[PDB]
Amino acid sequence: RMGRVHYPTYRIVAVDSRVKRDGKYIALIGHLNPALKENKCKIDEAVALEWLNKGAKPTDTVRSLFSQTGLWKKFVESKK
Amino acid sequence: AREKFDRSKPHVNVGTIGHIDHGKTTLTAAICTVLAKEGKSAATRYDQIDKAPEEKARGITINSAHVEYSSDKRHYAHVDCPGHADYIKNMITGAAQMDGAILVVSATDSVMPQTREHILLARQVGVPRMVVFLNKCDIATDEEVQELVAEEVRDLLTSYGFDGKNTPIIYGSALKALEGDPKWEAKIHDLMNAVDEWIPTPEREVDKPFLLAIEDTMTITGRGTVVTGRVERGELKVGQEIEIVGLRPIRKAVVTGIEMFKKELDSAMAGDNAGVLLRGVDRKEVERGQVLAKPGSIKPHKKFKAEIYALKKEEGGRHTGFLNGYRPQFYFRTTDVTGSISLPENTEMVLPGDNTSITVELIAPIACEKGSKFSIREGGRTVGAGSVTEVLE
Amino acid sequence: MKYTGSIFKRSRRLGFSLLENNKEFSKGKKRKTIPGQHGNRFRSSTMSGYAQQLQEKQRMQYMYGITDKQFRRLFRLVLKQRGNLAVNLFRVLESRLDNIVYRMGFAPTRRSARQLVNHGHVLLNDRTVDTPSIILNPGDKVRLKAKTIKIPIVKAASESGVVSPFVETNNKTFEGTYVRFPERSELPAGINESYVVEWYKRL
Amino acid sequence: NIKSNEKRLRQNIKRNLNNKGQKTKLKTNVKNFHKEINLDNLGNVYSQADRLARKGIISTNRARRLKSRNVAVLNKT
Amino acid sequence: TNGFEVLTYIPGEGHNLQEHSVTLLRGGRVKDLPGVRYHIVRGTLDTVGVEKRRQQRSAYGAKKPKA
RNA sequence: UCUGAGAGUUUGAUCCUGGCUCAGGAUUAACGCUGGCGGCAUGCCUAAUACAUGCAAGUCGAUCGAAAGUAGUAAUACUUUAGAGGCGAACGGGUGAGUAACACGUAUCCAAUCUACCUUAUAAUGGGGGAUAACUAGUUGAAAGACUAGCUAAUACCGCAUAAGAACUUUGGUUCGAAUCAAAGUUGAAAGGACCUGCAAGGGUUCGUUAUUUGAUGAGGGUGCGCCAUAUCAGCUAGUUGGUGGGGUAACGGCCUACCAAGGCAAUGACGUGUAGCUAUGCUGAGAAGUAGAAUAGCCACAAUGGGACUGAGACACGGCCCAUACUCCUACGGGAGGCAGCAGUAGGGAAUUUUUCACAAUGAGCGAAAGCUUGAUGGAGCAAUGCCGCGUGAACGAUGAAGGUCUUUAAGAUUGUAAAGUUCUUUUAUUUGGGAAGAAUGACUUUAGCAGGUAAUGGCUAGAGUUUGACUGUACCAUUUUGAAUAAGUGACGACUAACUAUGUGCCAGCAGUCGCGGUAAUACAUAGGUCGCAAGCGUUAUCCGGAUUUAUUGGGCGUAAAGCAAGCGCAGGCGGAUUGAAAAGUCUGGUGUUAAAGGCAGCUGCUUAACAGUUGUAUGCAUUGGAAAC
RNA sequence: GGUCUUGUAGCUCAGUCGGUAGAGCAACGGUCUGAAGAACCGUGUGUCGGCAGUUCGAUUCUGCCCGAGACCACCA
Repeated sequence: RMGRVHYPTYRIVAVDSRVKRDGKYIALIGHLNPALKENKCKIDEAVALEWLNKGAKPTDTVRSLFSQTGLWKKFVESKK
Repeated sequence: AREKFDRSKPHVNVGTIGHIDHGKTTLTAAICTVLAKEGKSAATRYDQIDKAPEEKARGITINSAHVEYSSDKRHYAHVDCPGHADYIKNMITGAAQMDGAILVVSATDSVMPQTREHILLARQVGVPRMVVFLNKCDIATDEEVQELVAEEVRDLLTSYGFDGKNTPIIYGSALKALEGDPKWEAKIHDLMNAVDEWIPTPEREVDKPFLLAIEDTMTITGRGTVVTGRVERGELKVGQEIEIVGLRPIRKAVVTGIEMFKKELDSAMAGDNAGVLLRGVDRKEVERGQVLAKPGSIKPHKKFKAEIYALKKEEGGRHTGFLNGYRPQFYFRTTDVTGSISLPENTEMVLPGDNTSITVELIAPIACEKGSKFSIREGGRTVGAGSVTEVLE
Repeated sequence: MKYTGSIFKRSRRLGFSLLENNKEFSKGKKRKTIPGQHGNRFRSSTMSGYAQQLQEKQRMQYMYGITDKQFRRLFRLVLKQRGNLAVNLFRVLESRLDNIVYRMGFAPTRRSARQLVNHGHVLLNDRTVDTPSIILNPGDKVRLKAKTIKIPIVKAASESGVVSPFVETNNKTFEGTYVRFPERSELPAGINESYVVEWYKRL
Repeated sequence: NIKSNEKRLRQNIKRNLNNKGQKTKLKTNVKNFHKEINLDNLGNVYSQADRLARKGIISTNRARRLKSRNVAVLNKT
Repeated sequence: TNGFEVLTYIPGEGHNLQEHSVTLLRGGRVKDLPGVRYHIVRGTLDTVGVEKRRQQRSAYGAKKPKA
């Protein structure tokens, strides 16, 4: 989380597996506000499929987010 | 773990008294070794009592050194009180922080000014239940002289305020006990049981917030300035505020770590002889003769008026009067502070007798309250003793 | 400092009044010169456009009961928006919560209104408010409290209200609505806006 | 400190022994090819180079470069 | 604190600096002293700038007299 | 879109040029005074000085042998690992002394390169051998440890058959040194485990391992560009410059080596000197531009110093190794052990800067069929008004004017002054009760409902359930919760610049002061009092940044007498320079593309109760390049 | 933390095992200069940091502190 202390604000983190937190991002795919969710969560989802096709597997906390936006509903479809 | 302390027994502070060169070190080692067999946490403290030059090079005592040892019934914190007149200021400090008193006086070298001054000081400090153990009893032909020493100590107890009836006069030898002879070790067992037959445990109260008085401060590598002392009132946990009284205006600080002779505590109750490291405090700001307290009841002053029971010349006090510029050094509970005797109106001299409430101003303010016993010494001999009964400020 | 500690003296010296002019017209053979043990005969040490500019700034900011820091920060905030900065700023000067209540006429001193608002006794849109520096918006519902209907000063001034067209309210439920911006006639005329507003260039 | 350093060193003792043996055996094969040039011995050198290439002993280009520079002089025949 | 030696003035009433007593310096420009353009802290850690300077006691170091 | 202040200071006195100071903000701030509180931010720049104690990198019994305990007569089953195997340990953390040149950044070339784990398609899971750890017995030693004789496992190690395809070339094919094909020769692979099905054979799914390979990623190199001061610093350089053969390299390469030549840079400033992490950025002004390089991020080096090298895809390796150097520790004096510029912490210096705090809950990362474990990373807490913002130090009424003090110094008044008392109200806070957030609108657990190439099912996709993950939390917030105007302001100046005046004292003695300048016995300047003014929960001081400083004059000076025209001239480079026709676009302008990180500078919106703060939206100059313009 | 040393005029220092309190600056009344300073005749101050022995005699011997000054603390 980055922002005001005691105020969570963590945007998406899907970067190369050997990159530090809040370093030089590979790409920005929307943003997320853990302080207040439910119409403060959004991803571009445009180049997301390509980024998945080139490494950078989703982490534990973003599987739901991909299922939230329907990415998981077309993830296994695209692999086949 | 900083060798965490464990306590399950009533904590008392015992202490040896007498004139040095009689073998105080060997007697302390003998009693510690005797109680080592009765339970652990007790080691032979013979050369562990010395930390100053000529204190080990000669084999004498200069300062009040503390050791600790538990038992199946009671815990004890032993304190060594030195002789070497003009060093009495050290031993009264031990009187500041002891509960039981063990007299160590030689027989063939029967009572000298040192012993009488020590007993008188123990009387005027406010510590009861003196215990007398005869030493150097291994000396041959001690039939008619051992009874003489017992009678002399019994009569000398009364000569200053104590009594020579309630406490039995134990006898035996410590050098042979140091060697490990079973009979004299049994005599030391008997002395310890006699101690257990008196000197009740201190009362535990929490209503009064917190109070402690420092014995000495010292630097500890990687930690900082660490002070010693003993809790008087209330409890104390790790990370609480404190106020500093003495020699300076009140100074607010915070504690960092509580230990008991480098044995860490978890819940420091009232009456425990321990030491504390504070948070961001300078060693030149807290010294020996200072007080830690909690806000709500404390007020420092330099000039105050209190009653004094002056010691007559027949009792060893001054045989002549003095002026309003007369400047003794009073020894309040844990503080050795010089104060002039600025006698108020209708008072210009304190001779033997004429117990009048005197007013004195001290160089350093002290945590004062009615009922605080203290003594007056000047010229090499103690000249008076009293308690706080009036507060002008 | 938040509260000056005295209100009459500042108006006595700067030649203005907290109210229109009723604050000081007669107080039992009251004075009219500038106060002080020596303002009776000598009146000036350095008076010019700059000095009168500071004087007008004081008569403004002490009238609105806001610290100098607050004036500077409001100037910085109005720098954010465009157009005639002085006119819009002067319009917002009476748009404060306690200022809005003062224009409603619920109290004859902004200090009292500040106390009422910061004590949590004023109700703004299903949310208690205790910070009298909230930005308003044309068309906002305002009310103080039903429970405060028993306050003697509120009851005394309920019928002796203040008629300011730019804000409308009803004293039956002590409820009104911020609708439209104010104008010059609705605002005090004893202070020259221009000197006050041009003096802030350092920030 | 880290306790997984003595383990690394003890693994490295055997690793270094094996690698030095393989490299000096390859060096011996290079000497043999120096003192005589034929087909079967060069095939043995090929086999040993690929044994090294089985593991990460030799870089993917080092073996290729050395055998190319060897066949450069092989092409004399 | 280094080998450099600087001249300075003693502001306030009286001079109580006494030949190896620790000092703290201060800046400021003056025109009265030929060769000296520095002042010394008067009223802190050795002196007091007496008192009653209710108008300036932060400068001219003096703790506020509490009554 | 946008925006520029001045004043005083020479002199009998005026003008011009010209200098000086002040009037603004700002800090990684400091001293002193004042001291309520919430939130936010921030809190060694100086001695890269050495460091008590603990910690920051471990991990996997379903990778394996073996051992121990427990249930158990036993078999076996559960729990654990001292070790072997492999993964990470080459990220992650901090510091800027050294480093003044690919240091940095940007764009291309990377036909001069690599890239295991991850992605696309896909090959295999054959067969043998030998040791060797744990262990047993010791030998030298207060200790690091070292040394031997014997016995065993593995997905350890070593060979061997074998091996689609891959690599080397021989002949041919495409092609502007690169790319693929055809034929010929040669070369090299290991490892199965777990579960399920089947009475066995055998079969199935999954994991990695080999044989690859299409990608991204990470790493590395060259070049154009400019990126401290240094002409009271003109010669420097001999693998130096170039060619030849050979070797290393992740590569091209004097990178190095054996041979042969004598070159290369430079007045458009080389060589050499002092200084320094750089950049984004932050600060300043409207502006071009000037300042520093907080924190935060990328790049670079570092691990007390100097070297060397083992390993592996990744090192000369922040908490690998050896050597020497220096300190520390002990030393039966035989000899070894350690390296906080990691969280902290002591000492010391410094004017100067916080805890040997909590949880690893959120996140990320590492490991692992799997539960799970760990992370002084990370998120928090406390101290410090260190800085910004908010909010309190009450409120209405109430005077021919309470009292006192001060001035007037004296028949009186004014001032303090609605200030005071008094009348009345109420509670951000003050003092506390009860209820009490979310962050677990993340992921995994379990049967499941449906479903997929597979069925006997595992592994998997979509939805359903909870005990599971709460230190913050007496938080926030709510209910007249109890009481309750009760809980709280100082500070600099008052002749001018610079908002504000009078009086008492000392009398050029004392002291002020930034300057003009104050005081030679009534000080609108000193010491002091009253009052006032201005700032403020902060206030003034030094240190130093830009404005003014146009005070280096691109913007924005010139050189008759205030400062400068060489003493004069000829003249190379260089700079500028008559006109017309044609060309192109080298410069120039324009449209498309990449880049100019995000945050910030600008504004809007949203969430912060609001402000501050956080997030979102659009957001510059610049280079390379495509397509044009051809007036200059 | 204890181990030693020091305290004398307004200031700086001398003060034989007591017999005076002694010098320098400041210093006051004069000599002198327009004036300030230089130089000259001279004033004088001295409870000896505070208490009891003791020297007939405490400031010259001690003990105790008071104010101050430096000296080292322990050892894995």
